[PDB]
Amino acid sequence: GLSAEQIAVLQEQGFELRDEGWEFGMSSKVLFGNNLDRLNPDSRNTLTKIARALLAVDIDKVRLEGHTDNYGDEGYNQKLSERRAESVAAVFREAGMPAANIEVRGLGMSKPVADNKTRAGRSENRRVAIIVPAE
Amino acid sequence: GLSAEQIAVLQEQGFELRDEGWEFGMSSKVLFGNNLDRLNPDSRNTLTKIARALLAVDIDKVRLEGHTDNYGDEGYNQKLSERRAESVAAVFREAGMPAANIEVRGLGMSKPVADNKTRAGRSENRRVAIIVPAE
Repeated sequence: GLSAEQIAVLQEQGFELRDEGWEFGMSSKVLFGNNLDRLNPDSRNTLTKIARALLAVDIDKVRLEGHTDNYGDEGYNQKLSERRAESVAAVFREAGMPAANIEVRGLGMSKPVADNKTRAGRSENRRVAIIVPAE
Repeated sequence: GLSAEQIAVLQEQGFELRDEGWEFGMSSKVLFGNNLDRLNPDSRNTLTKIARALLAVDIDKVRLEGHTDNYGDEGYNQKLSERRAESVAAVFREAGMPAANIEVRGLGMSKPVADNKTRAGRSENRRVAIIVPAE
């Protein structure tokens, strides 16, 4: 049961509603640049800001999901996606979100959002979803 | 898109976000009893309240979609399902939603949410759905 005031904050922070709840997806290019799992300093501050905004209205559970394109080793992409999700998780922990309320998954190339047949598609598949689970 | 106060009312009213938008399904047995497209008075009562709740927060455009199971003449089931969706549009007009803002479709047997092999599945397929369009 999310209040209208909580929904307002999620909307202002850029979340959109999906099957699993309120989701804010950011591409890996925005989040990490040419880094591996170290966030761009700017992206990290941005994420700390989102985290504090949710917590201010007692939104204090998040699920963090990492994705890669299909290009490359499945196993490597899998670990990378997970480490990338964990980088975002750590920002939410330091921002004051309980470790038990934070869930981190690496989904590798399993859950595309765009077509791996094009270089532009693949780029969109490399991403981390911030989800606030709600039914 | 919809506001936080609107989303909250939809959720309260039992609507769920689906791929075509916010959807609230009602079984044809509850709506029509043994009638054809005549609503039974209790269901009329129930529908007026939903309309008013939506109307109270400027949700004044809906799509109403009637469905049947796969039993019987397909041509007849289309017509029955459209007529049933129309009975619901009339309640919504009378509650004050502009006629031009109501979209009626009879989908007959073509959009099942369950399996028609069993009586249980067939009864769930027999429904009218209220849709508030969305992103």
